[PDB]
Amino acid sequence: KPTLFSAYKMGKFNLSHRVVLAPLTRCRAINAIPNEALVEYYRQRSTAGGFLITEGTMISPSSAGFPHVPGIFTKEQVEGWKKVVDAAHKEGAVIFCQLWHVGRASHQVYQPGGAAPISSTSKPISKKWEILLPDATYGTYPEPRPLAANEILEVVEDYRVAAINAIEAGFDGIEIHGAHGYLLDQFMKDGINDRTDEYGGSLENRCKFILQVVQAVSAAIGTDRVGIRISPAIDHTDAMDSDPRSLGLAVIERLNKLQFKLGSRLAYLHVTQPRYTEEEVAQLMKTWRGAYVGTFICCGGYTRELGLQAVAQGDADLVAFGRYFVSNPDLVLRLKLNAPLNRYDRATFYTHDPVVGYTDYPSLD
Ligand SMILES: NC(=O)C1=CN([C@@H]2O[C@H](COP(=O)(O)OP(=O)(O)OC[C@H]3O[C@@H](n4cnc5c(N)ncnc54)[C@H](OP(=O)(O)O)[C@@H]3O)[C@@H](O)[C@H]2O)CCC1
Ligand SMILES: Cc1cc2nc3c(=O)[nH]c(=O)nc-3n(C[C@H](O)[C@H](O)[C@H](O)COP(=O)(O)O)c2cc1C
Repeated sequence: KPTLFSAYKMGKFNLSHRVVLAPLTRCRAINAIPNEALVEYYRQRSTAGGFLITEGTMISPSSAGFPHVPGIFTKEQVEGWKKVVDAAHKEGAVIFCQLWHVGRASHQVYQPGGAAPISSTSKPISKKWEILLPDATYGTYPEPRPLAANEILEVVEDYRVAAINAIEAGFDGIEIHGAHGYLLDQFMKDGINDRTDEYGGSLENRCKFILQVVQAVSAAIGTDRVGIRISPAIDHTDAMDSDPRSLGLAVIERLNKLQFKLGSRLAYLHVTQPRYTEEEVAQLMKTWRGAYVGTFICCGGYTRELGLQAVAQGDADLVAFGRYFVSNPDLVLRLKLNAPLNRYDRATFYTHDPVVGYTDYPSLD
């Protein structure tokens, strides 16, 4: 009988419990190289048969939209990741690298040559949102440059290469970051995508880019090593869709069709709970899970009780935790014990110290 703490076969991989480390950007990978701080951070959070998803990891120089986030497009970066992955595996973890391109959610200071960030559109994120800059001030999101069709294929290739590099580093698989208003979401969401070509308009056209990515990374490393993350019901950085239910089902129908065509299942579908800044929200997530053929990871506001309930009721197979994992390196143990959870200090979510607010939250002895 499925519970939050029971084993699960995630296709190729065996898990011993259903508690997942959600992907969390933390900005400790100085100059984009995974380092000793990241090794300790993921090692602290590793459990035997526990699934870990890394922080968003750059697939290219133009991918950058936060300071000191890791990449996986150079040999130096891959060598850094090897040390992280080896340590996690020594603890018996299964670990996926999240492949991340921010699209228009960037700034000239992050872009090679100070070029404009790339996107589906020329429309910037509106001024009511600001971007954290490398000098600890907040700046304005600039006007992005809309990709030409040939250029989109180049980014698909960047994803493909990043997936190969992740496997070279020893990762068990990768997660495609298709959520939270970043590049792939800038194509999916009709509040952003104003294109009139083959990548704009219909749900078919809007889902084209992310499906090309899923197809490319699956070709590179296998369907069973690929997860995909989406967030159809949000408004973060103006990433709204007029019909989140249908958008989510459109992605899911295409994932299902691809699985049927290729003859195998993706590792999982990962969806974050609707959020704009409640029971319809609950039902939406159940509708999406019900439609997807395969493993479903839920995330967003889950607690010990909500997580137990999600797995017991069949609403999800795995439950991811973000903010609680920041402050509770041994979150799985704490959940198993119903121990109090350490409060997290949001002030150090995105600072760059390898210890302070990163690896110095205590575990239980
Ligand atoms: N994909 C990526 O690379 C990352 C996407 N992330 C997502 O972007 C959005 C904005 O992130 P943020 O860190 O700038 O702000 P946020 O997490 O939304 O928190 C802002 C305020 O909302 C509050 N809030 C009340 N409900 C909640 C709730 N369900 N969840 C996240 N906060 C909440 C939250 O309370 P806490 O400090 O977490 O207790 C805080 O007061 C979030 O949806 C986040 O999940 C952040 C950065 C990079
Ligand atoms: C500091 C911080 C960094 C995050 N980084 C990522 C990220 O790199 N990729 C991603 O898909 N989501 C990211 N998220 C969203 C989280 O994965 C997660 O969905 C969110 O924290 C909600 O789950 P929770 O209620 O358990 O915190 C981040 C969230 C926070 C607070």
